[PDB]
Amino acid sequence: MPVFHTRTIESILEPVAQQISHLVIMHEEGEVDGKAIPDLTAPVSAVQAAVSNLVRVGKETVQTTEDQILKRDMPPAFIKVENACTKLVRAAQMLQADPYSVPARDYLIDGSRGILSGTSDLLLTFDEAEVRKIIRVCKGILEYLTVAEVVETMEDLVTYTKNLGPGMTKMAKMIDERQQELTHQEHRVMLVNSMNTVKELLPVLISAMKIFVTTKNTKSQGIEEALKNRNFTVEKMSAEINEIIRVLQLT
Amino acid sequence: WSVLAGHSRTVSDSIKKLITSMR
Repeated sequence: MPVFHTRTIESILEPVAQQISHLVIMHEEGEVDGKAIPDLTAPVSAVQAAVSNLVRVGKETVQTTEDQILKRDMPPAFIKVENACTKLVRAAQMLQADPYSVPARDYLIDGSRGILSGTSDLLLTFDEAEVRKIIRVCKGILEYLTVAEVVETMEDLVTYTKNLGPGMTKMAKMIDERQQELTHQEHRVMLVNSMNTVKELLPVLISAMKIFVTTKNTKSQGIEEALKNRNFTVEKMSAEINEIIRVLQLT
Repeated sequence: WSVLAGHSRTVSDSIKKLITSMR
């Protein structure tokens, strides 16, 4: 019932969600209670193999991966989904015996919905984690901005900018490629503005600093000022980055 | 990564093909 979270999942999961409704209308307006619902062992077993596979890979994933929230959260998907099949198999079985079986129809619904749900969660976790990596990056930058307040010479400036400039490009890459992913325009926007807003203080940050580094090395007057047009820049940059972080973490 | 999604997309058709197949 909510919009699907990114367009990769949407593509995957909507086609199913839809059809599961189609079934539901069907059930509850008179008449799968007409015929036959033919021997369905085969379609199911189809379904079972696929899920068995899915688990295969989830389990593979769990046992690799550094992310311990991943480790915790993915297992139950496996059940939700594993259990779901149980309900499908039974429905099959029930139908093989009695085509007019009414609880089979409920079972079928509820299996599918189960599988949707499992798979949904399963995908939501891997993605939550996929977002968490990005975050780690941003935090990395955030920390470095911190370190601008000690760059005190030409040597260190160059050194400093040698790393900042690229760290930025990596974050930039992924925010952008991340924003194209989302299904909410306001969030897509928010991100991009907040990243463009940063793309562009980068050189301000530079010059801000250059100046501090110039005036410190000239032993003269309004260090005082550079010092603040500089720190502010880090305050905007930072403030914005936490905003990006914020947005990434939304429904 | 996309392999995970790879399999989840299958399960979907598994299902759809199934819910199909009742009619």
